[PDB]
Amino acid sequence: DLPMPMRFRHLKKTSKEAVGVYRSPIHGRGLFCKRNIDAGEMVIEYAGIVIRSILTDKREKYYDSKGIGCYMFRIDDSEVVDATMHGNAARFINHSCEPNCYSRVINIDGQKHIVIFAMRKIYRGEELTYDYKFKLPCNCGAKKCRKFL
Ligand SMILES: Nc1ncnc2c1ncn2[C@@H]1O[C@H](CN(CC[C@H](N)C(=O)O)CC2CN(CCC(c3ccccc3)c3ccccc3)C2)[C@@H](O)[C@H]1O
Ligand SMILES: [Zn+2]
Repeated sequence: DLPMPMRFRHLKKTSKEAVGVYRSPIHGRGLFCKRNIDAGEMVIEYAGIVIRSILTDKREKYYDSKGIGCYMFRIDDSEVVDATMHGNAARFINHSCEPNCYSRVINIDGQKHIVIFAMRKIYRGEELTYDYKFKLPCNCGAKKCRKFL
């Protein structure tokens, strides 16, 4: 309804009251909603630093050697968002084969942002999930589960 830049300009405050991080039955911790989220709604930005894809291997190797969890979102074959040090709650979003959210790379005022949108109405208590771009067995539990990430 509202143009994309107008919708993006409001998020930090609204995501603080709309979502929370708790233990997930899918894997480790996940992002869950604290209030009902309308279909199409901008939920949260996957916050972090945009880096070149070639740099990920050494960055992940650095984090792993320090026993620090590595949180990255692959934009595509050339860019990645590193949420390890400068991330927010969106870094805990788990994968699902019947997701209720989807990721989009939006470019507002010359700057790229990965934003998460609701695919359907999401009800309080539900875990927020998106289909990861990509091996590892899937634990989403959906009827139509692809069984791998
Ligand atoms: N549908 C799914 N089915 C099966 N597995 C799934 C599904 N969706 C997501 N995952 C898993 O989550 C990963 C994505 N993840 C999403 C958030 C994650 N739930 C979390 O809690 O961090 C962010 C990455 C996980 N890492 C941190 C790990 C953390 C840890 C390890 C084991 C147990 C608990 C926690 C760790 C912490 C400190 C130091 C070292 C490691 C970043 C996928 O790569 C996959 O492994
Ligand atoms: Zn699945």
